[PDB]
Amino acid sequence: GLAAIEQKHAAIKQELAAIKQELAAIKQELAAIKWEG
Amino acid sequence: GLAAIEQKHAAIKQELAAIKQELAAIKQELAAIKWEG
Amino acid sequence: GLAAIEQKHAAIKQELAAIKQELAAIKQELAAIKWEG
Amino acid sequence: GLAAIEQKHAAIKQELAAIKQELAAIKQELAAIKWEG
Ligand SMILES: [Cu+2]
Repeated sequence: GLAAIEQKHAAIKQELAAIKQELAAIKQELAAIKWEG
Repeated sequence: GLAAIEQKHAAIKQELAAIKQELAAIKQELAAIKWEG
Repeated sequence: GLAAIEQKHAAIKQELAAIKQELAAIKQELAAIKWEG
Repeated sequence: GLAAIEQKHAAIKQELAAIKQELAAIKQELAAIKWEG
């Protein structure tokens, strides 16, 4: 019921936060590559 | 339940938007790398 | 309710599929940058 | 309940996993760029 839905929504949100963090890291790495190259 | 199916998905909506912004930022860096050849 | 849940889940899926597609485009652009250097 | 909600969020789980795979792929390209300087 609600509780199972709430768990899945929480798991989704966590995975999305992880994706955003990984993207922010990739962006910073590209800024580094831009300056060295 | 209605709250969760809209708000909670509310959290998911906001993380999706954050990811889309990061993707736009990454594309900006790639364009700048490609510009400098 | 049911079709409305299906609405938000379809909207999420579509945004996720768009994110995945832009990432696969980003991977290709990086692979080219790699093969240039 | 905790039966119908599964297939409900299955498409999203699969997209998340596909996104995570593309992130891994992007990081592979970034590591190879960094390797060659
Ligand atoms: Cu949901």
